[PDB]
Amino acid sequence: VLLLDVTPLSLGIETMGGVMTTLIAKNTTIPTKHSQVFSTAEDNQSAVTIHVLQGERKRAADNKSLGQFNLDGINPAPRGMPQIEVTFDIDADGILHVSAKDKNSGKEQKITIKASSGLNEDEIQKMVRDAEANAEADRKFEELVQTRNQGDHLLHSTRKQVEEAGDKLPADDKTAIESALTALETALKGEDKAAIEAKMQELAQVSQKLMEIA
Amino acid sequence: RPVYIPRP
Repeated sequence: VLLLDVTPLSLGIETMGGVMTTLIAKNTTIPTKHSQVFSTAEDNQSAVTIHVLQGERKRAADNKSLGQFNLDGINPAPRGMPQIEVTFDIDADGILHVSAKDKNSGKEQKITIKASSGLNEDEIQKMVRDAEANAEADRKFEELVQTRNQGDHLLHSTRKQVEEAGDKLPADDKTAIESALTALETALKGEDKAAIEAKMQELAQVSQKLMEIA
Repeated sequence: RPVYIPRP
C-alpha cells in the first residue's frame, strides 16, 4: 500500500490524578478498536465522567478535549471494585466511538466524535513539538501523580482501618496515626515527590499497632 | 498497576 489511514496523535481519557491514559496510540492504523477495564478512585462512587482527550501531553489539561459524557447508576462499593469497561472504536469513517459500560449494572453510555474534531495539521505538529519541548516536566508530573495516587490509597485505607479498629486502637497510637495522616495529606497537595514518599513511610512507621489489630 | 477514573 502507498498510504495508510493512521492516528496522528494519541487518543485516551483523563484518569485519577489528572493524567491522560492512552487507549489508542499515536500512529495506529485504522480501523482499530481497544477496550480496557477501569475502576473507581474512592468508596461508593455512583457515576463516573469519561473525558476524551487527543494529544501527547501527560497532564490531561494540556491535551485537546474531544468530548465527555457520564455513566451513572454504579452501585456503591469499596473503591477499585466496580468494573467500568471503556471502548475506543475507529473504523474507516474516522468517527471515534467511545463507550463506557458497567459490567455489573449493565448500564452503558456512548458518544461519537466526528472526523473533523480535535487538532488541525498545524496544531498537530505544534502539539508534537510542545510534547517534545516539555518532555522533562511531563515525565516529572507522571511520576508525581503515580506517587500521589499511591499515597492517596494509603491515606484512605489507613482511615478505614482506624474506623474498623474502634476503641481497640490505643488512644496514644490513634493520635500518632492521625498526625501522620494529616502530614501525608499535606504532602499530597504539593509537587515534591520525595516528600510524599517520606510521609508514606512515616505513616507506615506509626501504624504497627494498627496493622496487628486488623 | 490498576488505573482509576476520577470522581466526577
